[PDB]
Amino acid sequence: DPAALERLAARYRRDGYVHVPGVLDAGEVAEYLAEARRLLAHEESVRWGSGAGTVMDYVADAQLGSDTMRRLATHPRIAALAEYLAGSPLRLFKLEVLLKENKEKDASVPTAPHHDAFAFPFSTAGTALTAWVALVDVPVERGCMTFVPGSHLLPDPDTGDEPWAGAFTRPGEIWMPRVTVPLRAGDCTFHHARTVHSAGANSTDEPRLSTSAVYMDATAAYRPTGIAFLDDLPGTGADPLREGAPLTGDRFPLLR
Ligand SMILES: COC(=O)[C@@H]1c2cc3c(c(O)c2[C@@H](O[C@H]2C[C@H](O)[C@@H](O)[C@H](C)O2)C[C@]1(C)O)C(=O)c1c(O)cc2c(c1C3=O)O[C@H]1C[C@H](N(C)C)[C@H](O)[C@]2(C)O1
Ligand SMILES: O=C(O)CCC(=O)C(=O)O
Ligand SMILES: [Fe+3]
Repeated sequence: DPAALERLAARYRRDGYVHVPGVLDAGEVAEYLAEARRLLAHEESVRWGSGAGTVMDYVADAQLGSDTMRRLATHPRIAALAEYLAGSPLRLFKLEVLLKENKEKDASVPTAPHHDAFAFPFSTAGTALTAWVALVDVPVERGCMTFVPGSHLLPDPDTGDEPWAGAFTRPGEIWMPRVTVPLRAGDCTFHHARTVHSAGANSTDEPRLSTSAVYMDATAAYRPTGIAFLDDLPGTGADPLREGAPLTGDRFPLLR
């Protein structure tokens, strides 16, 4: 439906995020859920966290080891929506499998507000787009996301040491309204790289399971952030990548 798709993009451009219900059907939810759980149970995951507690555990570049996650990353529906919203052809940069859950010694904590854009090591970072796919039901108390509508239109934050920093530092910004978006299993959000967003702690006893996939302009090139763990891209060859090197081929596949 063209009109519907144009209305969706209109919302995207105004707010910097959009909620799309039922982008996966129930069988797809169960497939991708099963694999997400398999990967978190058997592959190596990264802890994002601190002495305050775990923000999440995640499987980095989950699409390189799992053909199933690669199909979720390049899912035709998600991909057609992404390109229509971004307005130009795209490539996958990465997909991560995300987990917030409470453990005995380690209570889930919120994902603090942040600005993803310049934490992405590519030339078109400022216009990147993220698809966050719910694989279980994510009501507010399970740690759904909150967005600041229109925040993608603000001047970028003053360049700190942290490329993801500077949410709620622009003039007037703290006075902007904030939108909390619970999601059902198989819904996704798309959000712009400059859109400020957060997520709650998971205060329930059922894990929050989702994937987050970053999409970039089809012509993007490597741009180091300065942070080693963001800049060190696996499956890109023996040697470190050089600034301005194209991100092409099967490693960074065309969505189309
Ligand atoms: C120097 O920062 C750190 O060592 C920690 C840390 C780490 C991150 C981030 C951090 O804020 C922090 C640090 O950030 C704050 C967190 C707390 O509010 C406070 O306890 C602490 C002093 O400072 C903590 C720590 C141990 O130093 C991120 O914010 C971050 C991010 O916003 C986005 C990403 C981030 C991060 C962080 O990794 O990493 C990857 C994976 C993500 N996935 C799972 C959605 C994203 O793709 C992405 C772009 O890349
Ligand atoms: O899932 C979360 O808690 C945060 C996700 C996020 O910051 C992102 O996907 O850009
Ligand atoms: Fe983010």
